[PDB]
Amino acid sequence: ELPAPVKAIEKQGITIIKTFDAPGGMKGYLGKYQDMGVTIYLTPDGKHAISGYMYNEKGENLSNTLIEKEIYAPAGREMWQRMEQSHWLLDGKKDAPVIVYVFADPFCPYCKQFWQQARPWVDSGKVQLRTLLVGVIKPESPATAAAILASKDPAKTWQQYEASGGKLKLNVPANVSTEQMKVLSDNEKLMDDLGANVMPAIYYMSKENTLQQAVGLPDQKTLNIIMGN
Amino acid sequence: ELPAPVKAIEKQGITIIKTFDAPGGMKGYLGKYQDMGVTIYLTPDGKHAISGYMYNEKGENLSNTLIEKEIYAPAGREMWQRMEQSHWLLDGKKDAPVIVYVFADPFCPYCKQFWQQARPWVDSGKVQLRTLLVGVIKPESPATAAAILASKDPAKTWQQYEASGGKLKLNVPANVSTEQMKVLSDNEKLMDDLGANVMPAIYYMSKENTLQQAVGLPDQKTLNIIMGN
Repeated sequence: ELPAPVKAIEKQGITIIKTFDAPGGMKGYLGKYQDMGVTIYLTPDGKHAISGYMYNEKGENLSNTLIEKEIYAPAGREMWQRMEQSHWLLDGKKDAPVIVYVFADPFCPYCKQFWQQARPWVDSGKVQLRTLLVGVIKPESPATAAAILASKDPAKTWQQYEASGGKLKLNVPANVSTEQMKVLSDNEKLMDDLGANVMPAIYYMSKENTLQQAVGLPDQKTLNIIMGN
Repeated sequence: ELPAPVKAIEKQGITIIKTFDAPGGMKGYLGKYQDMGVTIYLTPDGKHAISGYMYNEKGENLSNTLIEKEIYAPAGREMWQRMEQSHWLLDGKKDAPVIVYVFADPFCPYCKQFWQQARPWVDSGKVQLRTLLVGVIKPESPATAAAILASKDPAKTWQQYEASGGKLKLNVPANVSTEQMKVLSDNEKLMDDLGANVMPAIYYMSKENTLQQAVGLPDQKTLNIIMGN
C-alpha cells in the first residue's frame, strides 16, 4: 500500500494516477485534484512527501512538462489526427511547420477577419491554415460551401472568397454532390464532437504539443500564440 | 551562491528569505512570491529543487506550519502583547484559555450583538473577552465610555451595558478624568495602528498562534473560529 505521507496528501483531495521515477532517490506520484494535474515526491527517508513542482538546473519545470504529456497531450491527438484525416482546404505552404485547423462557414464575418490577421504568417511560409468547411449558419450556407467545394481549385476559391470578404462570385451547381455533402456532414460531426459551435473555431498545437483551441476573433496575443510566435 | 535549480525558481518571481534544514538529506529554502510564503526543497543530487508543500507521516503540512511561525506568527505578537498591556475590561473567567480582544464603542449596535453571540463560551469558562473601549462613533461616545470607566466596577458595568442593549442607565461624572481620557486615547491609537475602524474589531489567536482579525458581526463560522471551536 501507499506510503503514509503520500496517503495524507491523498486525503487532502487527490487521486493518484500512477508512480514514476524521480531523481535523487525519490519516488514520484502523478495525481489530480479535480481537473489539475499534481506531482508528489516521496523523500529518501520514505517519511515525507512533497506536493509541488520540480525544476531542474536549466529552469525547466519537470512537473509541468510531465503533467502535460501524461494528462493533457494524449486525449487530443485522436482529434488532431481526425482533423488531418478530413478533407481540409490548404491555405499556405504544405511544408509550413505550424499547422492550424479552422472550422469556417461561408457566412461567418470573423472567419474572414481571422483569415486577414493570418496573412503574414501564411505568406512567410511559417504557417498553413487547413480549413474544414461547414454549412450551418445561414440557409444558403450549405449551398455556398458545396459550391466552393465544387469549384475546380477549392482551396484557391476559398482563399479568394475570404480575401474578397465573401463578395467573390461563385458558380452554383445544380446540386450538392454526394461527396461534397459528405465532407460537409463529416466536418460538421467532427466540429460537434469538439464542442465548437461559434466560428471561427481554431485548433492548434502548443510548444509542448497539446491540443489548444481559440474561438472567435483572436486578440493580438492569442493570434501570435496560434501562429507560433 | 545559490544552487542553479533554486536560482531558476527565484527567477519565476520568488525572493528567498533564508535556508533551513529539511529531512532526507535535503536543504530547504524559505521564500515569498508577493505576499505568499513558499518552501523550496533542493534534492540530494543538488540538481533539482521542488517548490511545494512537505507533509509528514501524520499528514501535518510542515511547509505551512513553518511558513506560519516564520512569516506570519511574528509581526503580530507586539500587537497581541500591546493589547494585553492596555487597560482592557474583563468579561468572563480570568483563567479562560481562549482570549479575545475587542475594540468596542458605547454606541455600536454590532458590538452588542457580538457580545450576545459570545455569551455561551464566556459563561462556560472557555472564553474571556477583553474589551478595549473607545469613544469615536458619536458625540456622546467619549462621555459614555468615560462614564463606564468611572463606574465602581467598570467591567461589570460594561457587561450590563451590552446586555441591556445600551439602555443601562449610567451616572455621568462632571468630567472625564485624566486616566480615563488616557485609556481612551491610548486604546484609540492602538486601534488605529491596527487598521481597525469599523467595530466591533475582534482580535484572536489561531490554533497555530497567528494574529487573526474579525470586523463587524461575525457569521456562525467566523464566530466558532473566534471562540476556539
